[PDB]
Amino acid sequence: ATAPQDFSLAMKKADEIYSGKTVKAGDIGFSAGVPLETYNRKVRIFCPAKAASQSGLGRTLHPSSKAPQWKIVFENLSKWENPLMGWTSTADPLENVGRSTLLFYTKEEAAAFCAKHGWEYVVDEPNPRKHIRQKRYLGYGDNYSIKRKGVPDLAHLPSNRS
Amino acid sequence: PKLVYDIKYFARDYRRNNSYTVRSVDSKTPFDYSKVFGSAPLKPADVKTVRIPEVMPHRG
Amino acid sequence: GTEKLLEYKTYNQGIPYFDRLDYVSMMCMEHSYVLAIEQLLNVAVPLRG
Amino acid sequence: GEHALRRYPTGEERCISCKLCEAICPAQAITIEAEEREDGSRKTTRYDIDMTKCIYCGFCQEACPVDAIVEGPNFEFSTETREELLYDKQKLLENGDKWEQEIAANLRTESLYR
Amino acid sequence: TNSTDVFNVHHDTPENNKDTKFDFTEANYKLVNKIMSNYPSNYKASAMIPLLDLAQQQNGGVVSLAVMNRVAQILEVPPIKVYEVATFFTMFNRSKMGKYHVCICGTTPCRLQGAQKIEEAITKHLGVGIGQTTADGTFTLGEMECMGACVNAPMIAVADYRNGVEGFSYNYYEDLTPQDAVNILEKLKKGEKPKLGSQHRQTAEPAGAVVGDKWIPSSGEQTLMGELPGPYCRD
Amino acid sequence: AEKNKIPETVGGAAFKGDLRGTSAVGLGDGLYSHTSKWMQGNGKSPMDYINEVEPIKVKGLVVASHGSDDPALGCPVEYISLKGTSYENPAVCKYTGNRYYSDCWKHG
Amino acid sequence: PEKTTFGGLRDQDRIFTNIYGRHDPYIKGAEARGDWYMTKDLVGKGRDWIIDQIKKSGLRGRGGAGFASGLKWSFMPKVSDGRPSYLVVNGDESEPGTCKDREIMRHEPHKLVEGCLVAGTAMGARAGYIYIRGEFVNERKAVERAVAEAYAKGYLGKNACGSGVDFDLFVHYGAGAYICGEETALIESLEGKQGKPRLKPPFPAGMGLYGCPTTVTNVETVAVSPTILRRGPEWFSSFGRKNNAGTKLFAISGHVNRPVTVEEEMSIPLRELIERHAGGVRGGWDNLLAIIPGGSSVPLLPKKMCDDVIMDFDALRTAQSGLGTAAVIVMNKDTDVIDAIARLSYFYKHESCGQCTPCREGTGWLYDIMSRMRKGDARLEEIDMLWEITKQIEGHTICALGDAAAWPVQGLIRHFRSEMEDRIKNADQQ
Amino acid sequence: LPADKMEVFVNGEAVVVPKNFTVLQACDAAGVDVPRFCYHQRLSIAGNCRMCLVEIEKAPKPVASCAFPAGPGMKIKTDTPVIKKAREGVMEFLLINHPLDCPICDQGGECDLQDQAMIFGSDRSRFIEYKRAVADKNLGPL
Amino acid sequence: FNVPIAGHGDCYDRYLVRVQEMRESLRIIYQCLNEMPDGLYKTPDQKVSPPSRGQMKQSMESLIHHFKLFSEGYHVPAGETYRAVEAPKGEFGVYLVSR
Ligand SMILES: Cc1cc2nc3c(=O)[nH]c(=O)nc-3n(C[C@H](O)[C@H](O)[C@H](O)COP(=O)(O)O)c2cc1C
Ligand code: SF4
Ligand code: SF4
Ligand code: SF4
Ligand code: SF4
Ligand code: FES
Ligand code: FES
Ligand SMILES: [Zn+2]
Repeated sequence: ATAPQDFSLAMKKADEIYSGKTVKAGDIGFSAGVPLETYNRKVRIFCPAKAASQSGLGRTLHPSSKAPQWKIVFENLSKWENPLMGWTSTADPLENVGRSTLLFYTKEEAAAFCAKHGWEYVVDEPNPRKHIRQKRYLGYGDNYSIKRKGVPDLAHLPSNRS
Repeated sequence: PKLVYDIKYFARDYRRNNSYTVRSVDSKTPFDYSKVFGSAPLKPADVKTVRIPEVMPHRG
Repeated sequence: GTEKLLEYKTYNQGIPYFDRLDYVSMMCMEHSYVLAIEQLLNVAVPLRG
Repeated sequence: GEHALRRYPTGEERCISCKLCEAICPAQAITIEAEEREDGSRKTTRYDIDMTKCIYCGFCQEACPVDAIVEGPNFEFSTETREELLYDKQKLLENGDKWEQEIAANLRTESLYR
Repeated sequence: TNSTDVFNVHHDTPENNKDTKFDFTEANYKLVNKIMSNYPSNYKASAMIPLLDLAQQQNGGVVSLAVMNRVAQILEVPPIKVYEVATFFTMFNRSKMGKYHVCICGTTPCRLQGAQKIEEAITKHLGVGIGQTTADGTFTLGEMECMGACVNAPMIAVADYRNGVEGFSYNYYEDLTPQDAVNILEKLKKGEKPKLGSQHRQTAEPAGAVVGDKWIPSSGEQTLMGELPGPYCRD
Repeated sequence: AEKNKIPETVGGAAFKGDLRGTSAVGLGDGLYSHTSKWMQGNGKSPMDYINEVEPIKVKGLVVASHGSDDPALGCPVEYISLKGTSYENPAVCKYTGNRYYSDCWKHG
Repeated sequence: PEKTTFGGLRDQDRIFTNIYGRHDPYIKGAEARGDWYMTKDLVGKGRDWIIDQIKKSGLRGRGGAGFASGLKWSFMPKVSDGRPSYLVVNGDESEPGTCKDREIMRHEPHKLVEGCLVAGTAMGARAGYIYIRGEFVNERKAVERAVAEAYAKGYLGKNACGSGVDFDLFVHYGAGAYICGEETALIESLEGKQGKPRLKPPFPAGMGLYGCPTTVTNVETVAVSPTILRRGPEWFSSFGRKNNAGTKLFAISGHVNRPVTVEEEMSIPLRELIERHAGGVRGGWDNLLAIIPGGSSVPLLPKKMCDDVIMDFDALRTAQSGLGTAAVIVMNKDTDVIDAIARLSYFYKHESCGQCTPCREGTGWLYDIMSRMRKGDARLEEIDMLWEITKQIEGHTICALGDAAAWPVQGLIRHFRSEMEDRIKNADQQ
Repeated sequence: LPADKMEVFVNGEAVVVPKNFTVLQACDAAGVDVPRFCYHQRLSIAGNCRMCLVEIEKAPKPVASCAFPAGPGMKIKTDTPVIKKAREGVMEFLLINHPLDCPICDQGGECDLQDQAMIFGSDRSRFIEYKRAVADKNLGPL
Repeated sequence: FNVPIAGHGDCYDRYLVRVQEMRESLRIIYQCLNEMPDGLYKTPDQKVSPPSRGQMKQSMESLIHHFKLFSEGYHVPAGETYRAVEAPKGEFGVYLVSR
């Protein structure tokens, strides 16, 4: 969260020095030269959640993470099995491009990219992660507190018994 | 090999120990041409040469 | 499309691309790639290698 | 040369479906899917190699931790149809059986270097 | 050379299995109540170790699955807690045990003064080895660490598991040479009760040392000889 | 029958009544055995080979298994517990499938 | 007590007087020896007065820590917040070289009970527990009889000893574990769980038994406190040097002509102690390979250091060892130091509870390496690896058993590396 | 620092955290990621693995972040060379008795142990002794 | 070795240069053969190079490194570099950008 203090410094500085000229939404998509039916596909802008198997926070939106984590992904299309060898066959050109290469630091960056190309997009915010322990086990001391069974009753004492 | 029973990567970790410092340069301060041409030879005798590096760095 | 294929492979997975860039001189072609990865990785090659 | 899956001297296949050879394949020529066998072993229900997509780099032989997959010494394996060049687990196991002694001798020689 | 218990998990046996039924006898149950009275009612699980010791003494020296389940039911705790505590500590024996449990200390101060030869003589004469019960079942051999008897280094400890809670004794035999150990084990076989404590001397007085197979009687300087000082108060 | 049976494991390296980890390969074709999915012949399967090999007696409560005789020409070194093992119920090397059993735990 | 020279404690200056059991250890003898003399007055003087007197006496803690007793007792809470206070006496005496606590439990039970009363009043503890080793069945019977007698005469309970203070004492016993001697692990064991130490950032004074403020103190400190309040703190302070004042119970074991447990003032020379009370080393002082001064936890000292070494806390710290317990173990030239240190490594591998990674794994690693060195199987670099592993264990564990496992091996490396190198080379040569 | 909030220093940078956080919680708030194995946000603190060890100027020896309460004006160092060495030693102790089952382990690509071995561990081993062996038991169909 | 130089720039001059380059390469090969050292042929670091097979089959850390190098690969620090070599056909360079 402090600073990477590496090549990323010059990367961010190059980012802030330079800027892009504003164009009408969708105009760049015509310049791209790809089939226009590509932009009929719908876009989901989301940040992956943490895998439950691992406890690392790199993939999550955390101050530790310094890598782009917002992906543009397209909706899943038909897949079938090769009759000869049972391989997974597809006709979707955009199957893996968004997952593999379309990574953005901020949600507004991905929204700007989609609006510039003309893709209709829906942004999904990650479920907030707050590292707050519950009151029962707020600290290590709470494990051996009197909360477990109450204050020890002293009615067993020989003086109190007698 | 002295690495068989003596394992310490953080001492021998050069990949993750690189950093970038920052400076600001301004046109107001004049350049030091004394550094560039004061050390330059004026006669053939004063010529100094940099020898070709024989080997690239190795850990040994 | 060699340059774009490299972007989808790991660094070790992309060495044979350089062998096949020039079928006459393979070693020299892969040498520059491994030298560049070594510079970025800050790796020192032993003298025998 | 031509690929071959290998068996232990008991007759049990060396493959343990770690799937490293499929992850390291530069050309994506290996498709592997596995299951638990009835005895309880980790074994592949599918191991097919596209020899029209293979580049014979030998990375898969380097990545295998149990020496299951090896590139055999046979270079006479031309075919008259492309379908015969899509190998499968049974064909690879047959190739390993056919060239077992030569592969074993080559591996014994190679073990000294690496 | 493993000890009695080689398993940290339950080994099903015809003697030890789920169907086996264990319950405290009425007098032992009164002892249970007295044991529990020492600890607060809400924190009743504090009695787990004394109850497990009492059940071991009653059950002839073996902590069975029925014993653990009974203790867990009485303490109103999940059985896994009693399993964990019965497995953690050494004295808890979870396998069948002989009439006598003879334990030889092998830690360093005993090993210098000859614990090795003591165990060798015992295993020769008994004929089974460490961790193995006698074919008759009279002695079960075990090795434990320091017993608190370092000045009287060559020593063994025997537990009487025959009579039960009423007649259980954990006695120390100290300053013993191999022949003395053999004599103690023969006396135990007969049923005669040997000399409690060290054989050659009373307690850790300056009386001598065990060198090799013999006791070298040396008496030099004594300290507490004489009249004891007695009561005193500052004025 | 096999179409409605629960996939089960024989128990050589597993337990007698456990679930078997299964993918959906062969489910459409109608094949429900591991070997059937990849072998279409009627020859002896490698599982048949490994069952034929008999368990080997060893001394101690742990055996080092390298798969082959030479450590660097087989499976990674593995340490197998011999506790609670007999000829009928032997321990198994996960890499190789070799079976082991020992009598040492019974104080022998 | 003379500043120049220390030694030769007289019978009049000995706290533990029936340590050898020549007299009745029970209440009749205890009263005739000066026990329970004027406990009413000492208790009635208030907890503050007792704390200041203990602080002035300079009594440091027996059992290994060496921490000042008065300051530790003063850490106890003054006013209740709804939680009772507890006194637990650590009579668990598991230590490979220490036998001293057993004599106190079996021959002076009433001094310990009276001390528990005094210390519980000093710390405001309503109830007290005397933890005893499970192996000590007869010693436990003696302590229980003492407790019952004190209850019978009203020395314990409500209005204990006639003063307006209330203290109840219980005797609890474990099932055998060296780890259960540690303060937090003892509390966990007495609560009813596995005897696994608790992380210290919560401290037992803050939260202890049943979540309530507790203090764990050794039997010897508890027993010496009442006579410290009777005889006087100046008398206690006179014997030793500065910061190291009292007398301590020295248990001499090993290759000595007479193995003895004896009471002596601290700062006696080790040679003087061994020669006078132990009868000298078997075969003379010349016949010394090494001496372990403070039980097995502390590093051993070679003969050369043992020549001028003085039996004190700070000085043994300067000599790269420690006086954990006064359990001095003597080794002859005949002794194989490697085998004894390997046996200590096996001890620590056996006594680790297994809770934290460094102890649970490194103690077994240490035992394996020491076992190979005991035969010469290892290489010469294996010693440096062993030192590195001992450094890896130290400081990174929950409790001090990792440190106690590392220290003897480090002492062996430091003082007897030559013999290890000899054994390793000769096995290769032959 | 409004009321409940305190101030802590992590690697020389000011972080504002509630008083009830521990050192590991503040380190997460600071953007520093500490290696963990036994600590879990929604489970009781254990402190057994000892992989979270950091440095506190007040404390002589490294403390476990997960179970150490943070204090006002505390300075936390997670990159000191002593911490790197301690991490490597703990990683070695974790791996000495681990089975060489990575190819047959279904955690192969998703293992915390492998990833923290690569990141916070040495590249080589010095263990030549026998490893521990356990016999597995059925815990049910799943 | 000595650089071969011609001046005309015509086809013949380049043919002569290539022949002399073959001779110079033979000289360099002879020097390499005589001075070939003994020791490691790949870098000792196993976080960028695979461990040897016996070493992976005997050590846990080497198996972990083998698995993570043959599945994920090494992570190259963010940076850019252009490295050129004297290829037989001229100067061959790679401009590598790493994030
Ligand atoms: C592994 C281990 C074992 C210990 N065993 C004992 C013991 O048996 N007896 C003892 O008095 N202290 C033992 N201690 C020291 C404990 O901290 C002890 O409860 C405490 O120091 C007593 O404080 P004191 O000096 O005021 O009596 C042990 C410590 C450790 C780490
Ligand atoms: S030789 Fe190379 S391309 Fe061919 S299957 Fe093996 S890894 Fe893939
Ligand atoms: S052939 Fe080797 S690398 Fe490929 S899946 Fe089988 S065991 Fe793994
Ligand atoms: S150091 Fe050893 S005994 Fe202490 S808590 Fe850790 S594992 Fe348990
Ligand atoms: S994948 Fe992880 S858990 Fe499985 S064997 Fe490898 S290191 Fe151990
Ligand atoms: S070493 Fe055996 S009782 Fe102390
Ligand atoms: S995460 Fe395991 S000790 Fe803190
Ligand atoms: Zn094997």
